[PDB]
Amino acid sequence: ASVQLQNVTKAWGEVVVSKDINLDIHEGEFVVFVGPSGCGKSTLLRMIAGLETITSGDLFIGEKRMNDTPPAERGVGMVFQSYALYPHLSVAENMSFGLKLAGAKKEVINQRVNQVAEVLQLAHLLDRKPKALSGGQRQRVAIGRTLVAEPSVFLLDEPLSNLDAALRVQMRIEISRLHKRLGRTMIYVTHDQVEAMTLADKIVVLDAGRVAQVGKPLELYHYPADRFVAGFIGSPKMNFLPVKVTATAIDQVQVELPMPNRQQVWLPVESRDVQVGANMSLGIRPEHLLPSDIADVILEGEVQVVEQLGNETQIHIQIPSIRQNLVYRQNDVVLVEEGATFAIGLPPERCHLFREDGTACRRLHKEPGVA
Amino acid sequence: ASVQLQNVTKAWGEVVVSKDINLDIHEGEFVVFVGPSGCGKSTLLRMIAGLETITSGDLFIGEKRMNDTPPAERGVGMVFQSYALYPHLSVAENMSFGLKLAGAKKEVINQRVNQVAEVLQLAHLLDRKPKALSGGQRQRVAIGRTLVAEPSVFLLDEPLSNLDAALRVQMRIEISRLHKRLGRTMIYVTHDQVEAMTLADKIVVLDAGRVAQVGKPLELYHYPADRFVAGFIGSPKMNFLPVTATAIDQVQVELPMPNRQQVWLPVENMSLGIRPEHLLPSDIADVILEGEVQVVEQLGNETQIHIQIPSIRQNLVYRQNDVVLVEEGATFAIGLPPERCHLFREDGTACRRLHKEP
Amino acid sequence: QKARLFITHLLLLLFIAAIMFPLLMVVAISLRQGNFATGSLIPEQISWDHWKLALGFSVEQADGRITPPPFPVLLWLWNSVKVAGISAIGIVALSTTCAYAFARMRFPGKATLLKGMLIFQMFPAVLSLVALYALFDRLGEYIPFIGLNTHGGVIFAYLGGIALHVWTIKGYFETIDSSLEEAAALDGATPWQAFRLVLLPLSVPILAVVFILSFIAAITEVPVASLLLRDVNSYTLAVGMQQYLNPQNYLWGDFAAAAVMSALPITIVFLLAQRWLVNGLTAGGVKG
Amino acid sequence: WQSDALKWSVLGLLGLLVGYLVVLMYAQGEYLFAITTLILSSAGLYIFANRKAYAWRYVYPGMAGMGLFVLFPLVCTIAIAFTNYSSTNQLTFERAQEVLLDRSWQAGKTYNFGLYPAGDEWQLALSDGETGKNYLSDAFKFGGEQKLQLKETTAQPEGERANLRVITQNRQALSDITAILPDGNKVMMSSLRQFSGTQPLYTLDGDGTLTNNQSGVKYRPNNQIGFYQSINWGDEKLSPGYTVTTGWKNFTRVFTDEGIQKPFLAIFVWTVVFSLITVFLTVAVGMVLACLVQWEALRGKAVYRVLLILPYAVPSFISILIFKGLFNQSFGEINMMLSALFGVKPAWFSDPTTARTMLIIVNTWLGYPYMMILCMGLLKAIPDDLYEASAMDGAGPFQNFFKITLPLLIKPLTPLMIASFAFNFNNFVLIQLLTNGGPDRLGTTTPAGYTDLLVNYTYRIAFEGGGGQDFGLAAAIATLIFLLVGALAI
Amino acid sequence: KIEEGKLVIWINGDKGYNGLAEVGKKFEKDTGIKVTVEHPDKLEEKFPQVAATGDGPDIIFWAHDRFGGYAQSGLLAEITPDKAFQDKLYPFTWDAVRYNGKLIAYPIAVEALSLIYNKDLLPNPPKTWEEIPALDKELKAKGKSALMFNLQEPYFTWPLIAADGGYAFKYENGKYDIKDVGVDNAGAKAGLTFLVDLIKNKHMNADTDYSIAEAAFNKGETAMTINGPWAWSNIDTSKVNYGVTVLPTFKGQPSKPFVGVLSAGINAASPNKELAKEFLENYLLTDEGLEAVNKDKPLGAVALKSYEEELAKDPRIAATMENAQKGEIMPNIPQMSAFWYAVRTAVINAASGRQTVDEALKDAQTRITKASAS
Ligand SMILES: CCCCCC/C=C/CCCCCCCCCC(=O)O[C@H](COC(=O)CCCCCCCCCCCCCCC)COP(=O)(O)OC[C@@H](O)CO
Ligand SMILES: Nc1ncnc2c1ncn2[C@@H]1O[C@H](COP(=O)(O)OP(=O)(O)O)[C@@H](O)[C@H]1O
Ligand SMILES: Nc1ncnc2c1ncn2[C@@H]1O[C@H](COP(=O)(O)OP(=O)(O)O)[C@@H](O)[C@H]1O
Ligand SMILES: OC[C@H]1O[C@H](O[C@H]2[C@H](O)[C@@H](O)[C@@H](O)O[C@@H]2CO)[C@H](O)[C@@H](O)[C@@H]1O
Ligand code: VO4
Ligand code: VO4
Ligand SMILES: [Mg+2]
Ligand SMILES: [Mg+2]
Repeated sequence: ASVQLQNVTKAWGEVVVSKDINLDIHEGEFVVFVGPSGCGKSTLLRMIAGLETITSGDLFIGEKRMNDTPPAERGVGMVFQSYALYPHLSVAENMSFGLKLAGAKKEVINQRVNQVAEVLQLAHLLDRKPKALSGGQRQRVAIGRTLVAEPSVFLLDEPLSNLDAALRVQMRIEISRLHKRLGRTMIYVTHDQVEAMTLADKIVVLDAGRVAQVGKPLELYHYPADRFVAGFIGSPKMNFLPVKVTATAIDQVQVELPMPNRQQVWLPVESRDVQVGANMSLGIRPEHLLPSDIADVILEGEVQVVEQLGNETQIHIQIPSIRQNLVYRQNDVVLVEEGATFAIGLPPERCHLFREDGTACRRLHKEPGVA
Repeated sequence: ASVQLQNVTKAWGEVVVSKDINLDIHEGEFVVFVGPSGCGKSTLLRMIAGLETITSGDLFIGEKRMNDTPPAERGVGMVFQSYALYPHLSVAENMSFGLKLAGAKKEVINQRVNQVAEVLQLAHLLDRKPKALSGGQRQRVAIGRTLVAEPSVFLLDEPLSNLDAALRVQMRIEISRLHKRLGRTMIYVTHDQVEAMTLADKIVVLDAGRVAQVGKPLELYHYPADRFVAGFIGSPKMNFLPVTATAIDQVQVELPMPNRQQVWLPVENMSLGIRPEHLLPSDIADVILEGEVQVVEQLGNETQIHIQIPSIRQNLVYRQNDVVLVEEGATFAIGLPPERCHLFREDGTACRRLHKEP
Repeated sequence: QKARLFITHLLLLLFIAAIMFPLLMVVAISLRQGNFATGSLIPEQISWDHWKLALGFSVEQADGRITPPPFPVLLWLWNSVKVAGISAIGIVALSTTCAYAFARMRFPGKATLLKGMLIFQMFPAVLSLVALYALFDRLGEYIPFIGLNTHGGVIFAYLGGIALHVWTIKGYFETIDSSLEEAAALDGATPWQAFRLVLLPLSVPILAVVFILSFIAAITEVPVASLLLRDVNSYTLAVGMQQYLNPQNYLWGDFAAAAVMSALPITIVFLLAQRWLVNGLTAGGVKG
Repeated sequence: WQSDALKWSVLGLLGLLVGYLVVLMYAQGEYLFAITTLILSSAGLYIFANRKAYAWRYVYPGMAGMGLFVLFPLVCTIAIAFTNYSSTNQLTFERAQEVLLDRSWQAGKTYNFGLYPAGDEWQLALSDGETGKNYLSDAFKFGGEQKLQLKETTAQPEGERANLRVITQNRQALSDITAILPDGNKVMMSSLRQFSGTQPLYTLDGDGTLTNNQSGVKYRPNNQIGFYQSINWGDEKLSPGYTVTTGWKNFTRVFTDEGIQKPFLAIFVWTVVFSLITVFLTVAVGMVLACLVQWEALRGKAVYRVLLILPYAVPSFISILIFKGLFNQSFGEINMMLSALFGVKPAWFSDPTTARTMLIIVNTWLGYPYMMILCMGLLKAIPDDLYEASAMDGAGPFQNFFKITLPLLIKPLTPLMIASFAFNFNNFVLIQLLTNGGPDRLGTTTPAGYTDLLVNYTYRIAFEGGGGQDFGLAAAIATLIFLLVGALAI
Repeated sequence: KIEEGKLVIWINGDKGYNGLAEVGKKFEKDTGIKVTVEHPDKLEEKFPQVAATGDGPDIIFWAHDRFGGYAQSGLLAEITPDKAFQDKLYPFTWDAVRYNGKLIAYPIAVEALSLIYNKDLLPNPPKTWEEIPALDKELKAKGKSALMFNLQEPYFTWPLIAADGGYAFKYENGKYDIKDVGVDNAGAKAGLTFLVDLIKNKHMNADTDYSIAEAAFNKGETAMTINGPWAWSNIDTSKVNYGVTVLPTFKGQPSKPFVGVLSAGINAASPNKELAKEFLENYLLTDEGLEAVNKDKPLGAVALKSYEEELAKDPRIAATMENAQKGEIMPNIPQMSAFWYAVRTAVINAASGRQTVDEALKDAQTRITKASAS
């Protein structure tokens, strides 16, 4: 079903953990919730499920106001963050519990429990009680319980957090295959940036009770609305450099680099509400920084940290007149020493620019992938 | 303190869950355990803790046997996988619990509690009970509790699993900062590959109870010992192909694809292994490999492309930097580098790569 | 250090011996010839007569004549098991359902009613028997099954003593993580289904406690049962053994045998309940 | 699946029994029972009717039982406290009047009688002992009130003297015959063997006054004290008395009387202290034992567990008296043992403090298994991983208990500990059986002792003390100490 | 409403209720009236409550002292036996069953404390209390002792305290003087002084109770004891060669033990008064009737002159009767409640040494006199 939240507010006394949240999740839409730890991702899910009350505002599921409806009558299933498995019942019994409450046949139950358990690699653990399982196994049971139930609305609170990287990819596809088979609404919380990009039709970013930005995966990566979103999507984080406006054209802004040489550069970015002389913040991603060989803007400094990841190498560079280190990603293993001199190119069309209040000057460079 | 295990075996009645494992961890060493879900990482960690019994074998912490020793006398702390927080005590009281036991000092306690809570960004949550906290917030309290106690050996069980990407980065750094300042042994269980590579002095790969390999982060990446280690280290998974003539210092095999090409490999029914990151663009390399695109994943920083090769049932994953405009059902060709290839035997063991990596 | 087990084993043994001593004097009284409240731990003159008559045997005496058992002590005991058994099952069932609503549901005056229950039960039961007799006398002519001189009436009379058991079960219910029943409700479980299929199997230790505490209460209870029961063959053991007590002297030997006998069903039930007194029932369910 | 119509059929069928019993209770003298059963049933049918009263479905069965068997007895006790209900005033007015109207006196002569069959009819003979004269009636028929003329005779009746069985069978009809002597004396049946001039001592006028037929003294109901009193009132008062309302008289009798207040505070302090120490010691011992006996390292725990609860398995009455024996100063094994090992014989009954110690020892013995059984169950609510965490924080067995086990138990224990305080506050039976309040508090006008609780000293005034059993006084003091223990729980 | 045409009887469970049922079976054979005998626990407490509402048994059997209370409550019918029937029983028992100068129950049996002695240790029992101290000294040489009885309860110690002029309330001529208590006078003081001196000279112990005394006699440790007829069967099992005799005299005057008269009251609400009267007078209170109950469980000394004379052939029963007639009838007045505690306290205070005999009895009188007045 469709799930729509209008002016939803949640308060624990004077502490307001959800403020004026407005969301419109249409039927069959896969929506990923991301945000900093303790921003209110579960609180939202719990209000949707009916496990937490709403202070003010309205919630609609299938165009019916659900504020005062008991959890059982919501058509909502949830994969709890704490798993919340029935510790007195086995894996099989946990996954078959919802069907036993209905007048479901034993063979009907067994057919669709074994099927779901075999895709989660739980076929050998069917008789086990939750105490006799690992943390990643308990989590697969929690998912398996909700998968069997096949609700109108799927809620998954960080459902892969405790799995190995290889199994995490195997589960991602099986979840994605389900959504394409059933065409049902799925609201999915994750901290894994890869999950979010691969699974979502639409991503919601939260920041301490508020929705920061809603958009397509690439739409948030390429075009963040503000400084917060820009630093949250994509990991490693975006580099930020304090710059000064020197000149404006309608479709570009010229900024001065904080270095003693005060190098000037034009960026394809809106000049709307941008005054000459004002202090902006320049954003560039570690992936986007170029090798110095051929580059018009050169940033040189002293290497502070080298992280060897195998497939790539991350270099952290201390550049004078900027307090924060610059992070850069080279493909393959590149032999660099700590303390060595390193230079990187800075591409103008791939730069983001943010005002003093934090809002982004809309990037006007048409980046491939965004329709 | 140093920690070493000798022929350690663990069983639940009859079923072996840790088979004859040997580990030597020196003092001031940062060791990380990795392995598939339910392989025995926590079990291993818990046996070191003393919370689980050891069936057969020897455990030494600081040059003295610890098998018979109770957990409280081992000089060890632990960040639990499931947090295991004290529900009747606040965040401040949860963190200042170990210090309150081993000679309580009013000033030292509050001083060390405030500083550890500051770096875990828990300062505004000191008066809260665990029930009034988020999952990630409880995880950080679990971490704080062990960091405040400052034991001889740190045991951390997936201590970042429920934290956002940006906070995970910040936590990694503070764990390393603490590791270099104290110079104490740390055993760290994680599923995050980036954490594994950047923290560890030594990585241990576990496989259904037994140790598959032990070596340097970059050593396990470039030179795995067997098929399993190669498939587990580095995500996305290394691609595998079911591959006639052998020389003194190199081995040649034939591709199963309809054209039947022959290529020499600088190594010692085989299985050829190639990583998605090591595959080259079409026009560059000599060994072209063509097929149909199945899945395209746009990750922002890069594009990952699944390619179905004729006569090869298993798909081929390719990684390329930046945003690439490719759609399903379209043709795609990739280069196959000979020197970057791995080779695996019928039983599973790897033929040692002789090509030296930087 | 396993000197802690030895010192505990030693201190328990000394504690057991100390607390057993008074009870061993009762056993001594039950096996002593004649009726004497005092004497040696091992009676100088041992007699089986008191246990013979309690177990239903006839006793031949010094002059030759045979004394038949004056009282059906074993039937009395069986009457005690029945009354205490059903009574306990009833108190468990009534206090558990009540606690569930107090621990999981919300309704106006929830906090007032719970504290009212604790207060009104802590009233001195001094003139209560006057009121109780008047109630069951009136009740008897409409529902004879639960009137005067019936086991039903006695059982019915105890079902009012639940206040504390409600508090005890409510307290235990509150230790169990709510997300288990939340998960259940999301699986489509009614509040009853969540109660029966999730909460109760995890609450099984405290249900045994309440059953035990009620079974003891009913076995040892005298005033109310004595007030309601008239027929000798319907007497519980506690009521029946009052016949051994007279204004000037007690038949100690027979009273003691009755006392030791009444402790037996307590022991049996206590042993059987242990299967429900288990650790770590909620283990592996909730991360935290 | 059970039908939806089946619910309204059952609720209709149960709603039928109500009314079938309610109007049936209304048919005879009940009313109070008919109104109380209506509100209780109507609440039950309403609660199960609409689904908005769902939560009350769980509470109703339990609250109904409690109201019936705890609250109702509570109201009556309080109700009785406003009346003079006692041994002296136990009957209702109607019963007291009924008793007085059955009272009789021998006004005339006393004749032994015999019954003699005359064909199908009967003959009644009387024998006058003090004159040696015999009288005999004509042939008569049994049935209803009738008067028989007796004639003096020398002859024997022709019939054979009837059995006691025949006299007994025909006793009703025989008790309605008024035999009339030749001299004009009326005589009726007084026993199964005699006819005499027995007559009612009092006759009811109608307005409410009873006049005595023997003395000529007139009596009227005095509802201020609850007796028939001579008449404007006279000195003489008739028993039995009847129950009557007295208002605050019973409550003020506790406040007005100096002398019953002299030892009040000193006893009150001891009651609180005795109760506090009992609860503390029973909780302490019980919790520790429960902890030790669930400890899996302890290999014999199953046997210990059973032996530890045996003081609660045996009825306490015999145990308390056995202790009374064991604690005897000159005899009894405890002081015989203490004289052998050490060199002392504590005055367990003579000395106030040592007596108080004895009382607390026996009470802890009586009360520890209760708390232990509670803890045995309550301990199972604590997860094992909390102790795994404490092991990783460097905790031992003692540290575990005080920092985790105790604080996680005190909260559920709190309501039980408050209850155990109120119960031991009123622990009448223990003190009576063991000490009788002994030793004696010297100079106490109304008998008070050192180990006396407030309940013990109080019910000595009400039930003993020489004024019969005053239930009205005991009910009023029961209400007062309830308001006192209610004010204590603050 | 008590049912007409049958008799319900309540009697305590240590009386011969099976014997009483057989007397009732004879009654039924001659009358057609079924007689049911019951022995419920705490019948003395149950009766007041059930009878108040016009229920309960037609006939209640209990000790006379409780019947004064029942009668005042208006629960007992006033009985009317003739002069000829009253001749059959001992005249002093009729005094026991009188409320406000009117008979309210039929006396059945008599109960009083007697002196019990071991024949093997003591062939000739002493006639005086003053003889004991000297006698204990020659028994102490053989390890034994003279006298051991229950010192804790005033019922057992009263006979000696009452000998020289101690009394509960002055029984003038039917009416008990509530304002005339005699636990303070010289007669009471000398009785308790002699008891204290026996403890002072280690002939007795201050904290000797019923259990300790009964065990000492049955094991043959003490030469004599003071106890009632309920204690005889214990001694029979012990096979101690024992005699029951008159209590020792004090200062020339006999011990005055309290007398308990088992009595039968008729419920004031019973519709079977005349049936009960016939059963009690002509069926129970005959040689044959009492023999039936006595054979079941011994009654001790009966009130019936004719059957008592046959029972008195047993020297123990004769001794019971003698001590009863030289003793004091238990007062059937509510004011006795205060007496029991105040007197019990007085002796404990005097024996343990908390108070002297003088002040201990003075305070005891003060406590009764001011409680009987209020
Ligand atoms: C006045 C008190 C009278 C008590 C006398 C009772 C008579 C019995 C004699 C026994 C004497 C005690 C001997 C103690 C020796 C320790 C035995 C031991 O070493 O065994 C310990 C048993 O615990 C434990 O009760 C540890 C023992 C608890 C110690 C507490 C003692 C202080 C008692 C007073 C405080 C009571 C609290 C107040 C209540 C209102 C094992 O603990 P752990 O392995 O850490 O727990 C892990 C798991 O079992 C928990 O699920
Ligand atoms: N019971 C509570 N009382 C007060 N604050 C709470 C309570 N439960 C959660 N919170 C706070 O609300 C915020 C949101 O919680 P949650 O939704 O769990 O965060 P997350 O975004 O990690 O899911 C957190 O900062 C948490 O501290
Ligand atoms: N009580 C038990 N009985 C049998 N097997 C168990 C029990 N507890 C855990 N296991 C199994 O042991 C394996 C390893 O456990 P664990 O160390 O928790 O895995 P992980 O490597 O994910 O930490 C898992 O496959 C789990 O199913
Ligand atoms: O506290 C001493 C006390 O313990 C027991 O009383 C229990 C009772 O048995 C329970 O049913 C409940 O009412 O709690 C009481 C304690 O609060 C003993 O039965 C009793 O003898 C003793 O005095
Ligand atoms: O403990 V594990 O199953 O999450 O790796
Ligand atoms: O703190 V949260 O983002 O639920 O892991
Ligand atoms: Mg969350
Ligand atoms: Mg694990």
